[PDB]
Amino acid sequence: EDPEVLFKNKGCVACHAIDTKMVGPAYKDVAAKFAGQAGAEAELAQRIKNGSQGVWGPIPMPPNAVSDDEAQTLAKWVLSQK
Ligand code: HEM
Repeated sequence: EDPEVLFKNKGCVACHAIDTKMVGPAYKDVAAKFAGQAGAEAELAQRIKNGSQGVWGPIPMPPNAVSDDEAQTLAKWVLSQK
């Protein structure tokens, strides 16, 4: 599926933007941190699906209603925002 349509449909848009921080980090900042680190895509994909806490602040990203292939698509698109 298309990452931009997922970004809207799966509700990511409620907590994230690409250039500014809302509830969670901006995607440009995430892409900048995970730069070109080996294995980042798989690691972000897991956090998108199962939830995250502590990396960008004290408040959690709740687990998302995405499938594994959807999470990978989204992770890859977030990383391309750098
Ligand atoms: C929609 C499915 C969605 C995506 C995609 C997404 C991605 C995402 C990334 C890539 C991170 C960074 C994870 C890390 O660096 O390893 C991240 C972080 C947070 N998110 Fe998110 N996110 C999506 C959806 C949502 C929703 C709906 C919310 C708001 C309820 C939310 C919130 C957060 C928060 C907060 C973080 C920071 C977690 C941290 O460790 O500090 N996200 N998200």
